[PDB]
Amino acid sequence: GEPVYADAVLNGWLTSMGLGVEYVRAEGNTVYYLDDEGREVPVLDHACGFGSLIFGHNHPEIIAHAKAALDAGTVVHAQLSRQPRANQISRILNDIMRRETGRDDRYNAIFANSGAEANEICMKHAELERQERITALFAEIDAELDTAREALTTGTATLDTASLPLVDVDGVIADIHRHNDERRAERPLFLTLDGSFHGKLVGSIQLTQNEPWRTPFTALSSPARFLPADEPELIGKIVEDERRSVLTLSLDKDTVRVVERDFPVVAAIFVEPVRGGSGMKTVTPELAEELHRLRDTLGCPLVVDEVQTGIGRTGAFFGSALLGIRGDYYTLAKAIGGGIVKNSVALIRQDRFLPAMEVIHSSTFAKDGLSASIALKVLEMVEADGGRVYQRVRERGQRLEAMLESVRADHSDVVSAVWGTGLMLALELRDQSNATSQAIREKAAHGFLGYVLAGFLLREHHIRVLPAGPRSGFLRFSPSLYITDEEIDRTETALRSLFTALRDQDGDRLVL
Amino acid sequence: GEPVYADAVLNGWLTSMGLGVEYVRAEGNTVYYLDDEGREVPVLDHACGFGSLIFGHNHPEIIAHAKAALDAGTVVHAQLSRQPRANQISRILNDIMRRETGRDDRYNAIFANSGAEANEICMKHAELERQERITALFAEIDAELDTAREALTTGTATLDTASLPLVDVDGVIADIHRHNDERRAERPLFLTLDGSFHGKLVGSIQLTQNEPWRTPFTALSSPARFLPADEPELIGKIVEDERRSVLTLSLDKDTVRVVERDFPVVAAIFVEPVRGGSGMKTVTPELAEELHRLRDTLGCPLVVDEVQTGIGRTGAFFGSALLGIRGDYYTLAKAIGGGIVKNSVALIRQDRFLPAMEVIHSSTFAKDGLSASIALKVLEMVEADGGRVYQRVRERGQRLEAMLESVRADHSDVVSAVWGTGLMLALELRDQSNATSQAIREKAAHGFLGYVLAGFLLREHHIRVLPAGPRSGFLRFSPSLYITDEEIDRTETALRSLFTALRDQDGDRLVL
Ligand SMILES: Cc1ncc(COP(=O)(O)O)c(/C=N/[C@@H](CCC(=O)O)C(=O)O)c1O
Ligand SMILES: Cc1ncc(COP(=O)(O)O)c(/C=N/[C@@H](CCC(=O)O)C(=O)O)c1O
Repeated sequence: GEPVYADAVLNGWLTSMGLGVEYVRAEGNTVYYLDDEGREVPVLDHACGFGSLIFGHNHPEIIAHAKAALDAGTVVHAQLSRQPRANQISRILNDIMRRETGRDDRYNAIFANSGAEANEICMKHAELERQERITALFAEIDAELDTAREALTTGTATLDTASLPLVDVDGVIADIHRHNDERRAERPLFLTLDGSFHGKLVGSIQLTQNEPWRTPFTALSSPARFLPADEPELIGKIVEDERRSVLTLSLDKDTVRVVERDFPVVAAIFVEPVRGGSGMKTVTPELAEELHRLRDTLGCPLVVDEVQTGIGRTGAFFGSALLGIRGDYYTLAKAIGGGIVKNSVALIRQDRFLPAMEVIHSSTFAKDGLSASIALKVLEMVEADGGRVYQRVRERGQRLEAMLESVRADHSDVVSAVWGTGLMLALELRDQSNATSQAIREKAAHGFLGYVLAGFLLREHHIRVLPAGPRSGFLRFSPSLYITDEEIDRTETALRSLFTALRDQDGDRLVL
Repeated sequence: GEPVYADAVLNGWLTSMGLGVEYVRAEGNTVYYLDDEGREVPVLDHACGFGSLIFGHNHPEIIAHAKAALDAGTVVHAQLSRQPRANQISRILNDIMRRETGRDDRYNAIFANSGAEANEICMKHAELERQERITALFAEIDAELDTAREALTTGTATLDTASLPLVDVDGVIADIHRHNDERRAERPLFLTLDGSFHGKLVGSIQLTQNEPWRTPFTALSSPARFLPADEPELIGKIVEDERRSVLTLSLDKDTVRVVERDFPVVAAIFVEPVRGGSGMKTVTPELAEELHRLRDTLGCPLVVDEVQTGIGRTGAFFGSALLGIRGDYYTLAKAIGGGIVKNSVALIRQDRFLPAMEVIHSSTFAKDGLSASIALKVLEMVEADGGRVYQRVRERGQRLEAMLESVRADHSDVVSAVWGTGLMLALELRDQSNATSQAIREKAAHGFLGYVLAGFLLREHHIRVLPAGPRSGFLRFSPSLYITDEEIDRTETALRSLFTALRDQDGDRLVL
């Protein structure tokens, strides 16, 4: 019971899962902890900052560049001055997007400090677009009301009273204006997929499915409707239920009617090309086409969240390009910081970009000179040698996926599936809530199975894995492109060992 | 008409203000741009990352520490593992808070990536506290309804029908549950001061007064009520109008009555000890005591935003400690990154801290090992030599404030006031909307006066100043504690020159 100032509950919980270790040094695909006698134990890292480390921990080329930037007296804090590196970074991302999609679309860049901040720039810009559509619609309704009033107060037309259930000339117009103003102040909706993960700030948390992470915060901010990814059939009806109307007066020269017209409620659709919070499921072509339909139908942007799938993880720079997802806005973060600094970017198609956003949105630390320099280095590295790095991710991914499939095939009793693409892979664990072993069953029931299995992998095979998915029902594999054949073989051995113990329901070996 | 990929509108606007320059290098209180012939021109920086650079640009001690951390193979990405530096940082902040306030309160630390993200951790934890208060209140109401039902369906008591205007035993209870459920799902309120700046993300932007930055985003997220700082008289009534009731049945053995009870609407009160968005006005004792009364009365936390006032800027570590503001939660960011990295912290009093927050809140980049190491270095630097660094800030502050007051006294026709404390100072500019010069008048009317005057100071005196406040009506002075007497004299000369031109209404010299 000594004084503790952070992390007591987090550390207590990690210790009971068998993950209570302090990593003291890291290089490439290895993190080191200290044993009882103070010796470094190498651990293979398959978590890698939840896919931040495409080039591994502390890549010598990123470390050298960071030290050169610091020694050159880089201007980190140059707010409200010319920072051409921001334009230079956006130009490269623009060229890469054009090459990978064959589309000649141009994107404005706004920078931020995290994946959530980049997603929230997109939520804000989407709401600027919706307020533009609202202004246009309300201006038209004013004109339609003036024309209907001209016709009713001067002979021409008679107000049909069959339509009054939707609400005397002047009083009907007051009732319409009251109805419309209420509608206009209502919060918008966001559309996301089931299992969506888009961050955990006040805005972004509402876009994140995981119920214990989100539901306490429901009242703070605009909600999302979580569309069922597996059944595109059902999305149509869910979105149709969210339809809302404003009222106007329609003149048919003879008769004036109160009529409903459509109100823009949906600010944006968000999609991850490979769904982190769903256990690394790739968006199917059928779901891609439903998101395209929704975007074309509602006139709101489709925001492609590549915070995790970007910077080569899937075997292309953009996962969306690989899977044929045609977004209006794109977000990047994780790997762009080179595994050492914090940086993110929102790319917004220039034909939709509202110039006000460049001067009403800002952040102290955004576009800092240090992370700008490191971004340019990361982009040079991932693009080097005519795109060989993408090729390496693809062949390392194939080797790791083949190993995971080979393991699943011999352990189908405890492993249901392999998901993901390139170096963003996961094993789906079969439910263990009815497990013979009480200790395993108890942990599975509390949603901790993945964490317990991760602990086994650490203490018995010196491999760092973290679970994914809503009840730690998936094991994530997202190492660097430098993962060796030998490290893949040691992972295979570790998994056969883990899944043999799980088949045998050896609770004393698995749960501490 | 060439392709541009970032910052076209930002750069166009900075050029027209006379602030179109690229800083290529920075050291201490100097940023350098390149002249036509490629020579470095020294500019004195009074903006310093909006008060991020208490130790100046690229302090050798922070640069050396950052390079040592990178060369040691510091684990930047160690998510869901033991990271003791987080507890070590919180321990130091805890010890400093105790020393400066004489209170023996303990604080839990949650880390993030920006000042806004730290403020949003506080908004989220404040909403967890409100959901706890709501659960308790609704549990009591259930018990009160059961006891009232027992008494009405068995002789004891008669339902008084004088109270029914607030809504048959079973039907009155259904109407109460419907009323209460509607109330429970309503968005909360935040309380802030007029001129408040708390960040610009989906949640935090609602807490920021500046109307063009906020009003486009009104529909997204819980609003703030902006309390008038200068007239505490009026705060009582504004908060009293926001009172909301839930219903219950109160048994007085004899009679059962429908009665209103208080519902917790206000999630949190936010305050800056020195109000950045108000032109650096310090919170008065009278306003401090009104915020204390509101906090004690509503039972919500008082969140002290020290993103700008913290890490020694005001002549103490905590500005709140200096001005007697007794917060429940505190936020820090800017200077804690050493002017090179991105880091922030929310300190939440342990007697209020809800353990769920440690495991339902997270961020990829939060608590990274590199910014953790740099935080410890910054804390060691600001605390060194038994607090002499705070003494230095106070005597540099006095010297700079005295100079600004000396300038005001001879230029009261264009300068209305000096605001702030320690090294967080501003000049208030008198309104120039009636200026003789058309060019000046036009710029003042558009809210750009401060920016224009900043441009004069850059091109004619090689001094970087940025405006503050809602219509660039204040000039910010927030240099490093290394600001020399000579740099203060050059600033005095530059300001006499600027304010002499403004008195003379020399529009051709001031506006390009
Ligand atoms: C697809 C996607 N979108 C947004 C985010 C939020 O990025 P951050 O705010 O930098 O953590 C992320 C971060 N993802 C990690 C974050 C885990 C955590 O919150 O610590 C994960 O899924 O495990 C993301 O993956
Ligand atoms: C008192 C206070 N609270 C929160 C913030 C937001 O922190 P960040 O998200 O890191 O920009 C800040 C940032 N302040 C600067 C930054 C301006 C900007 O670039 O957005 C200012 O007042 O001008 C702050 O001062």
